[PDB]
Amino acid sequence: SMELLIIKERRIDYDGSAIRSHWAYRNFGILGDSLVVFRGKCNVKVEEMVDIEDLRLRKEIKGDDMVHYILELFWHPDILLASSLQKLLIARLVELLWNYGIEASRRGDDIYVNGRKLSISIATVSPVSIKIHIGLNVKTVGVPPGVDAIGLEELGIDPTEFMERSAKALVEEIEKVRKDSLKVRWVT
Amino acid sequence: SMELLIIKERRIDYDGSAIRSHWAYRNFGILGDSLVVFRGKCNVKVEEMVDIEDLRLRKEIKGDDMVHYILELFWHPDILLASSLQKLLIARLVELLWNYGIEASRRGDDIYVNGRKLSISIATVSPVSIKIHIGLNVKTVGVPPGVDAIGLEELGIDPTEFMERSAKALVEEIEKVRKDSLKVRWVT
Amino acid sequence: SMELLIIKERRIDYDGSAIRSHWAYRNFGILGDSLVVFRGKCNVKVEEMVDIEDLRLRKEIKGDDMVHYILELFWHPDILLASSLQKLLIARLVELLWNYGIEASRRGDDIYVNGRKLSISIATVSPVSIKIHIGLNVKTVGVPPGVDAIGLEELGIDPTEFMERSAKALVEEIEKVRKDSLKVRWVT
Amino acid sequence: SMELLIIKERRIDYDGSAIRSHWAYRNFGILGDSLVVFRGKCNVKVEEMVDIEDLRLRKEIKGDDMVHYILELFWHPDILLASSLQKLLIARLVELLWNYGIEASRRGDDIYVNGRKLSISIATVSPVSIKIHIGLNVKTVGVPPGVDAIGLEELGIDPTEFMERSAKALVEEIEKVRKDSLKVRWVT
Amino acid sequence: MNSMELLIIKERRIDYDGSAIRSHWAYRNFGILGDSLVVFRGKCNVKVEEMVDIEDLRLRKEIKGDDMVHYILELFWHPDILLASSLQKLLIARLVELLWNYGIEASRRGDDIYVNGRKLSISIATVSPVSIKIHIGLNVKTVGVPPGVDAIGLEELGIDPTEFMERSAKALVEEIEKVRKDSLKVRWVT
Amino acid sequence: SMELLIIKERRIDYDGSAIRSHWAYRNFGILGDSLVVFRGKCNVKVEEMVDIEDLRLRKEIKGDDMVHYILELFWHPDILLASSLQKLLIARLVELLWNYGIEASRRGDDIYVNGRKLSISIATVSPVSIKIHIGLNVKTVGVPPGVDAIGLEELGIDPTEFMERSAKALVEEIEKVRKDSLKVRWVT
Repeated sequence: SMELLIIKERRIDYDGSAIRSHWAYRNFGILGDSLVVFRGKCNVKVEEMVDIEDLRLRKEIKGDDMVHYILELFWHPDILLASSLQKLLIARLVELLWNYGIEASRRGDDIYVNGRKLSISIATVSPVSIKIHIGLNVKTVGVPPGVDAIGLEELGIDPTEFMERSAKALVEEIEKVRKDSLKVRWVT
Repeated sequence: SMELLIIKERRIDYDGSAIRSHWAYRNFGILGDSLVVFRGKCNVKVEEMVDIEDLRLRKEIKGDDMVHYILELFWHPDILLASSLQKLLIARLVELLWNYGIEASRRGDDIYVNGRKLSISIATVSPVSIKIHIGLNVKTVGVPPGVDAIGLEELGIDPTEFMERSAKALVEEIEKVRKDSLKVRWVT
Repeated sequence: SMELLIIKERRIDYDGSAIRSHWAYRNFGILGDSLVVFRGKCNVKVEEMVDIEDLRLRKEIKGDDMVHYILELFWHPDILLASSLQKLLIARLVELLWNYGIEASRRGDDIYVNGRKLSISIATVSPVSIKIHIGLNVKTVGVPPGVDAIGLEELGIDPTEFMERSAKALVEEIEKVRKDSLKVRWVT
Repeated sequence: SMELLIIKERRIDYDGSAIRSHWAYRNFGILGDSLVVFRGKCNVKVEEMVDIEDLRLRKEIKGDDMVHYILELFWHPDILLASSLQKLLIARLVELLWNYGIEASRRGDDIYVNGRKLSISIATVSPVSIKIHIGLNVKTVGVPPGVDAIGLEELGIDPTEFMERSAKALVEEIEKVRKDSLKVRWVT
Repeated sequence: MNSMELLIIKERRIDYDGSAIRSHWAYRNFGILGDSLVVFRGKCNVKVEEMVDIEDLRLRKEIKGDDMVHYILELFWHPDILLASSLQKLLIARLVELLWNYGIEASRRGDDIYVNGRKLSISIATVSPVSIKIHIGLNVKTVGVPPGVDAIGLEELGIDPTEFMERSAKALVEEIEKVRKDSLKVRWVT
Repeated sequence: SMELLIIKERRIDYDGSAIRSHWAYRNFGILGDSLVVFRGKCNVKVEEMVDIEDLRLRKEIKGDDMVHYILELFWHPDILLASSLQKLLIARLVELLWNYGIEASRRGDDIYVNGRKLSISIATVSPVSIKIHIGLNVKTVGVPPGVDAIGLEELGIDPTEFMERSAKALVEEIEKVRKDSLKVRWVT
């Protein structure tokens, strides 16, 4: 259906390199649609930056302890599809945070808690797939000053436990999207 | 941008045909991507039912008073995009219900409040567009026995005022989905 | 992956209407990609004829005992993809027949043995999916005047056993098509 | 109609670069859908390998005398289409081999004889086209040990003459795929 | 890349009631497979159930004429409405350029051809689940045309229907083939 | 709608890199469909020539003073759409020149005035958009010997005023293309 790989023992960093096509397959032998969830540092390299806006105003994307979500879908490489899914997934996370008594807020693809930004994300396409990245702060250390952040520990949430519950939630989200797309007749 | 039309004074019943392509243009001359919001009865004619499951199970889809959202997007007619978009929109309505002091939750594409179903929705495509319907009960009368439904009236929400506030939230969501798809470069 | 349903307990006739979108989901509740193999009569109503040339030559498509394969794939509805896939499937059946000691040959999408035609097939699309039909003559009773047919019975092949073995071959063919499509990088 | 260029006498080596877009037009001015068939060495450069599986087990793809087929189709750049069309072509070559009295069988995209692999192949897409490469061993020298190989010479087949007959059969295959795709009406 | 099909019906007249806009029309009726352009002459009386322009339906317009040159184009390309619309206006533009070689000061307003403020044509572009379908119609006479908009025909311009049909058909086929050839000789860009 | 940016203040040279995707957005902050018209020199680097026939003929694309039109549309990346649109725009310019009392003619995508070439143009796609460039000669100085060339100056057309009028006509043409595509029903 969809491959879920949660790297639970070691750690892996994110330099924006994992956004490329076939990243999950080339590095994990995971074939087709897949969600790879890991935890590590965050120092996106300029040459791997997808947001053309972050570049024009050379913004810096940093973090030390962040939870990473790498999604690759071999669907029609439509930028509108990538954008829609990304915000649907962020919205699922925002709702999930409420199970922990946390009042999250969504501003497009960004998640906010008590006015502070908890996440980062990007959605785009390759010539053969949809790639999406979601990042949730665990600790606010290493994050570039300007806007202020917040993380999972300060919110009283165990990361490894959140990775299990949230990865499951996102997979369910995507599978429901696929199933619903197959039970409806086209209309004139 | 996107066209928005909220019908506040007249009532319009939904028998399922509003789901057809070019409905907004044929009926009101609204050209291109549009969202039409109105209120009226709901009794979907078997010949107009989109969910094939619902036909298989001979199910009824009726309500005496419901707020309706008919969306047409002239994007690539992909069923997966239609499906994604549909749930992101429902998710936005749920987040909007929190601003009203309501603990609503989402179960795929259905809206729930205290174990009772508040909505109905369907998403599909025509040969030239994406079409989405979202129905929200105002009253509980006329709604088919099976699930326990709840309406906006019992939740103490003025339909007219909600239609305005939710319509603006849904249009804002779609336009952001669009702008975001335009600010990212493709990846290898 | 894909669902396979071989109707073994009873006969089902083909009037061409099984070529329509969501046929398998509507009649058997099978969601998504699917192959439904069954046995019955064949009498295509001019109403349901897909080959435009046949409608021109006012030809008849009938047979009293035929093995039917109805394939539906919810992939991009591309007529070229439907046509390529159809002929690959026909080619697989021709190779399979040699495993039974039969010398079959292919002429595009038609199978021949002893210069006689054994099959009929059609590949088209709906607004939401690819649809393919393959019919193999079990007996040559009820077949039209014009050209010689030959059926499995005459070839000494058991329909039941062949339905089982060919259905698995086709499903495996389609699965490999899908797997290979996911292990290759795009090129410049 | 499609373009065919057979390079019999001059030898062209294959290092994997011929798989890129516009290769045929760019080098020989052959515009549009085309099949170029030549002979030469094979030594695929790891930076030019399309199959990611091989990059994983970092295999080697080489031989000293191989018949090469480079196909480019400016159809919708769909990986599923590239994959299916590929396998239909490999299948047509197998059917051709039977005409030479060869007991050839297919295993996905590979041709075997006596349990030995006679070929290599790959199918992928560029942002503007479909590209397929089929390689047949003429001789087994230079080939890397692991899986046992076999060549056209050992089969007692004249390379040049096979090149002429095989190229023709492949072009005919693609042309029927196209014509069949234009004679069918779409279905509901 | 290679070619396309053309058929000019010179032996008789065929009336356009809008149903020729349907997919596989040329193949169903004339056996012409694939991309094609069919040119004929006859009356124009579009049935409301065959009308494609939704705006014509809303305004309840009559699409009539007693003598018109019809062009029915079908292209089995990606059934994209934007492609259909672009291509349709490129062809009307070519027809405009062509009238100049006949000494006519004609102009273009979208997909409509005008001469001295008077409308000479009608046209529509759309898609079917499997193809692009385009219709172009040029008044031969302005008889039978519903009153309102000032119409002009080929006769009043001193152009021979038959000869124009032949030259314009060739002009449109060449236009399409250059559109195809140009798409094939360009590399994609990052 | 569509963003139009006419650069009147300074000049900008075209080396061919402006044809890249998101050029207008990275350089001017213009998001979405856009037309950027500017004036400058034409010196196209071989590593950025798009017309492969130009590479094969080793042609030079030089000019000292030229009016440049760089169009980017985030529509389906269909090379046939790119091609079609490009020649429709060139046809508009040719029509526009008539209102200047000039006897212009069109040869595919090239504009002619008395057997002399006034323009250069290319149409292609990126993995996410359609990119077109139109170039009109202001002065025939710097253009390589070969085809008798011609410019705006010699036609007595003020570049600045023409840039203003031509730009509005192109934008206008693109909108009608869009609008017309939205008011038509699909056909069976």
